[PDB]
Amino acid sequence: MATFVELSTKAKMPIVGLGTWKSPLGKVKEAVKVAIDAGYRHIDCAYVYQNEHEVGEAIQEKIQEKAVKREDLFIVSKLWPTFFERPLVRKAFEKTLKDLKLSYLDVYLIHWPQGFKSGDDLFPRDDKGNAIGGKATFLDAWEAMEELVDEGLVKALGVSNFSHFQIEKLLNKPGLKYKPVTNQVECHPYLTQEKLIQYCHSKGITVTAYSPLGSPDRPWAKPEDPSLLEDPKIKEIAAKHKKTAAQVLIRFHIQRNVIVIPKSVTPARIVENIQVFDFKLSDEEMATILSFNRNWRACNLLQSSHLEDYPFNAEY
Ligand SMILES: NC(=O)c1ccc[n+]([C@@H]2O[C@H](COP(=O)([O-])OP(=O)(O)OC[C@H]3O[C@@H](n4cnc5c(N)ncnc54)[C@H](OP(=O)(O)O)[C@@H]3O)[C@@H](O)[C@H]2O)c1
Ligand SMILES: O=C(O)COc1cc(Cl)ccc1C(=O)NCc1ccc(Br)cc1F
Repeated sequence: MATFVELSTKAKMPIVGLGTWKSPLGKVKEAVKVAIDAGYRHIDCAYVYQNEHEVGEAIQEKIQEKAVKREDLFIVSKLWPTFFERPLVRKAFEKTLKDLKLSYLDVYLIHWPQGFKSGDDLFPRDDKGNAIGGKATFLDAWEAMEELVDEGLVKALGVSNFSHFQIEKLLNKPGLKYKPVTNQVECHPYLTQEKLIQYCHSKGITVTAYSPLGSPDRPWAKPEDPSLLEDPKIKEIAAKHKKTAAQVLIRFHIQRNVIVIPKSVTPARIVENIQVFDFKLSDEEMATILSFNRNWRACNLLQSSHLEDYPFNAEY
């Protein structure tokens, strides 16, 4: 059972959540059930993962079996950037909500700040694989999502993969109704996001750390990529506490008051990943881990660098 980070809406976001990207059908259902049994209440989902219907089945089971109540679950999903045009925001959301079998979402995120060609081709690309842009912007999408909050279909809005420039663009938009409660970004010891975390916290925006384990299974992974789990310096700190490298990697975020969403479909690892509240990384250990910062992204999305609101060009 996790502690919480309080949002600006006063809602309580569990500090450890279950990731579901690449969780296969036929395993994600059992994964969600095992997580809930283990005390997970926060589940991180997305339209683009195309598995929300099976996550929904699992949540529903556990609710109808009285394992958990809905008010105690914290469900997050994301709007894919082929759906920034106003009517499409609603249709995509309704599909997400229907798949999850829920009456509301706790948080709804803009998945990426750059708009892609609108429609149900989720990855419009040219011959060379480069993303094809759409003219609708994240501010267009935001306007549409604010309706969902008005209607109570979504308790809070948030963003993902935003730089501080794009968050400023959002916060400084004349006539804003709702503020983002979180910015979900890649974060781990090779990409410590010190500047972006400092910025977000100063604006009352929490940070959710994705790929906390280095996303070691990701398709675009080349052999020369750094491995956090196998990192001797990470393993050293784990050994000190008789814990795993993964437990250290997760606890690292908890101690910066950053929400973290490790993905697994393996019951043993699902349980392991939330056994992070019976030990404490020392100030020196935290300092050591921070020093590992390489500004290395596992998720670069370079195929879209040519579009307007590419977030990773800026320093933070
Ligand atoms: N907003 C975005 O753009 C975005 C981008 C990426 C991810 N996310 C979210 O963040 C979540 C986490 O990121 P991620 O899935 O990219 O990678 P991650 O959580 O860093 O790593 C997941 C991988 O690590 C393995 N693993 C899990 N626990 C382990 C443990 N204790 N020991 C060893 N290996 C372990 C998993 O294997 P098994 O699953 O086979 O156990 C899986 O292959 C995603 O599922 C998704 O919900 C969001
Ligand atoms: O958000 C995540 O969890 C990781 O991101 C993805 C997830 C899924 Cl299920 C699928 C794809 C991505 C993902 O980010 N894929 C890379 C990619 C390639 C081409 C184009 Br036009 C866009 C694009 F984002």
